[PDB]
Amino acid sequence: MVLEATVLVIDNSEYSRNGDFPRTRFEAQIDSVEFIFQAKRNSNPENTVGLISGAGANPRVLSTFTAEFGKILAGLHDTQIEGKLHMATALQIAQLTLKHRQNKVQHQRIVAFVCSPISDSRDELIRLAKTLKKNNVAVDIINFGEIEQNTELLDEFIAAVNNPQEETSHLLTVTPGPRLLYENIASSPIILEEGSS
Amino acid sequence: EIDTILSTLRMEADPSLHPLFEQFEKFYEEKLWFQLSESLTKFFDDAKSTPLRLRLYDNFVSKFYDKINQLSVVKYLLASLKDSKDFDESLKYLDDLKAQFQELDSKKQRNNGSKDHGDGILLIDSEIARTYLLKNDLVKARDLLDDLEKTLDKKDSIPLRITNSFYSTNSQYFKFKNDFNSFYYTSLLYLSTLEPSTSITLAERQQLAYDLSISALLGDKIYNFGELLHHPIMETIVNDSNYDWLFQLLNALTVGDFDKFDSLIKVQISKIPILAQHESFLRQKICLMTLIETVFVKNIRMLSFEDISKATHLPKDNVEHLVMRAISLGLLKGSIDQVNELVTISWVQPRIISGDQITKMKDRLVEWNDQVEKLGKKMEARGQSIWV
Amino acid sequence: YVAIEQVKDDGTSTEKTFLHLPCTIEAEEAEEIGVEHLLRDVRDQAAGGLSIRLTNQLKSLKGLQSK
Repeated sequence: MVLEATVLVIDNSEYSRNGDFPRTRFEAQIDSVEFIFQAKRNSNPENTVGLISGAGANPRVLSTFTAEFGKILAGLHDTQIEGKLHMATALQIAQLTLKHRQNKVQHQRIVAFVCSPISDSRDELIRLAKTLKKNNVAVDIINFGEIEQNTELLDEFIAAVNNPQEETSHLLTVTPGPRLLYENIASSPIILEEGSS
Repeated sequence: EIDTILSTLRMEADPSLHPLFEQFEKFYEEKLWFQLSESLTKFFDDAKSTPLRLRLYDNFVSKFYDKINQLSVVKYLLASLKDSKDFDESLKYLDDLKAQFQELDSKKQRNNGSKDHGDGILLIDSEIARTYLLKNDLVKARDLLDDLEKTLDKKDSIPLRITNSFYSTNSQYFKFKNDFNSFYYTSLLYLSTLEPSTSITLAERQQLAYDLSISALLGDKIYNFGELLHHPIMETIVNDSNYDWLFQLLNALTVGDFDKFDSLIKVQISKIPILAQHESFLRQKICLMTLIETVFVKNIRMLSFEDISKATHLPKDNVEHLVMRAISLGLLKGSIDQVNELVTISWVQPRIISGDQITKMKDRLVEWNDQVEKLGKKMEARGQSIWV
Repeated sequence: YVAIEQVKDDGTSTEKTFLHLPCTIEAEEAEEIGVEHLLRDVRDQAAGGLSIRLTNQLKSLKGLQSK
């Protein structure tokens, strides 16, 4: 997609191994990550992608901004599944990752895969949501881990973010039952999403 | 097939234990491998008491292992052979599991990309060692522990549960050989680092607490009472029947009163056959304790024998000999003069930390601090002009 | 400080901590000749003459007292 930098947050909580998507969900997500990266590159070469973790206590930068599927996949090929989501910590860090950029005209977008319910106070994430939006960071949730075993509390947060921004936040709902994770994401807006720009 | 096994388990189970069984069938089906592990975990912790475990574990361990964390697989097997009073059975199931992990890692390592499987290795070997100790094949056990120790040091860090299981096996071997000092020392390490698993119950504290207390009572050098209290084992429970008499021995030592100590021990000599035969040790221990303490609190580092005679409640003939032994052990060091009937110490073991003693420390360093102050100001004035 | 991993034995879990290692300065020969040449000061303590170590005696006391 034109002039856009999107950090993918991969979250490999302990609900990543759940075999709901064949063979396992973890391996389903590699296919998903390869899917998004090639599509956005071919469409626009100025699209760039970095890879960070949502898992572990403190996030890890595996990759910087790149138009290289090799660079992303090398870091992805070895990763832990016993880390755990800490969404609140992750949100503030993603912004910091985003300051360095191929060029500044590129937008600020996070796409985050979600494999587990929130692990943080609900009230805090609302406050963080509104800090992101001043600087025009919009956050698109591919949701499927929250609605496994908890109620959907994400809707509140997506509403809070949504303001005139470089891109808007989106709630795209993907059923956790078998359907193959990459396949839902190909049918969902990922490049049919839009902003207020 | 598996469903038939689940139905048998439910029929024998209590209505209250029905929902745990029903959760295994649905979650497996739903391919929620997170809940598949959670439901199971609850079951093994407490329903290990019941024979329910035999049919559910072995089948699930031999079938659907791959899905859940490996750690969770070996945790259930541990629970099953706890209550098992058969050693043929125990040895069989271990050798079998070990073979299964070996296969498993060929796929799993690449699939996740990262996922340890060395956790299960060590625990298996720790269990096998122990099996041999109870079978009283002590020699096999010895060399397996040694090997684990070497392996372990190559790793920088392991889980709490891994070092707690190493320690547990080692502590068992030591009380078997009746190496009392080494049993107790390794038992301390066990308590600190303890598994977050809640297999350890109040009854399991009590079992461990009788041995720990016995080892230290018969000692003449074990003075880790302050650490003992603070450790979970005695922290939560003191108000059982085992901890009525046994804890009073313990208190009696600490206050250094021999009159009380004498009273309790006579009754305990009929009741306890360990204390019946180790009478000599119990009295020696209390003597050395009051003596090492009395010199410590005093800033004076020599005290006559005759005052020590009062302090330990033993005649002066016996005190002179005891003090010769104090040097040998190296609990005290000094010199012995019988041209004034004095003991002049030059070295005293650090005593246990107590609010009272700290208070003495605070004074001492305040006092010294005033000398320093007085001197530096006087020293400034003299030769004011030359400090180039 | 060096990160070490050891059981803090008190009824507390494995603790990770930063244990003090004394450190000293050292200079490569190649740097050092140039360090000395840059410097030319009379020093708070050089272990020089009587008056210089004498200053250090006043300093050393006040050192201990704070300490």
